[PDB]
Amino acid sequence: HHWGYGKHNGPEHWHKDFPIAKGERQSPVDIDTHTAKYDPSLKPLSVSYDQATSLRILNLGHAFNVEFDDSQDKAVLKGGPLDGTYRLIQFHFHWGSLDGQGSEHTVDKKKYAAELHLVHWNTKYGDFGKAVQQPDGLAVLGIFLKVGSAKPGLQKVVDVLDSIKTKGKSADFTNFDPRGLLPESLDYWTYPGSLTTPPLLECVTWIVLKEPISVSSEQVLKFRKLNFNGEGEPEELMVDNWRPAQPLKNRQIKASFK
Ligand SMILES: [Zn+2]
Repeated sequence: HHWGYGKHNGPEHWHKDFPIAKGERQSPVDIDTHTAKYDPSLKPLSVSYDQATSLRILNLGHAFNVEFDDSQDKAVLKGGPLDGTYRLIQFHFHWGSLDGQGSEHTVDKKKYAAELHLVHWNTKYGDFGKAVQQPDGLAVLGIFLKVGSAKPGLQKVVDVLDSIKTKGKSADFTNFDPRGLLPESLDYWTYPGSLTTPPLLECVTWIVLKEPISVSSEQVLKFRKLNFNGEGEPEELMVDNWRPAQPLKNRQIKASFK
């Protein structure tokens, strides 16, 4: 028995095991485009993924991760509202059971079909485990997915999902270039947030891109065939693994564009 996205262990139940769920800087949040403030001080994002080394793709039960080698500054994120170098460690998605829902962040209450999260940690802290204990430990790039034209760079991920259908399954996933998942523009909003899953730690500096990237209905359909359960257990489709928007409270969302 543990947390999940069901009716008896869903987001509304998390606070019982993780009190920080009712914290002051929880994520996700609704981005009100007319309240976000343009900040001329914000610098352009610097994404250097040319030397990225993907290693494996694993079904964690609540989502699947595509892990990268973070033993050196191979794939890093710099600039923007960040101070220092952040290394990419893994990326994952959250999606819905229908095309009208699935994203965690919303824009003027608009929900997208899915949301991609590219997780990076601040190298000044040594390792990921130490970074999550700091207020500026992580820097997560969020990208919205809308249903429309297929995204070529995502097909490689889609085709291997059959091999990691159930919880605990993993597969080698080398030579995947994350640059194929980025939109044309890097304009973004940013705000201080948390992880969206337990342990819900408030160590994130969120960088949500304005431009969504289009994927086909066929591609998203395959995400919906994954299982929350482990092999040999009752089947429960991995869908709607998103947390609803939380109170913004004492925070301001800044935009890199006007
Ligand atoms: Zn996420």
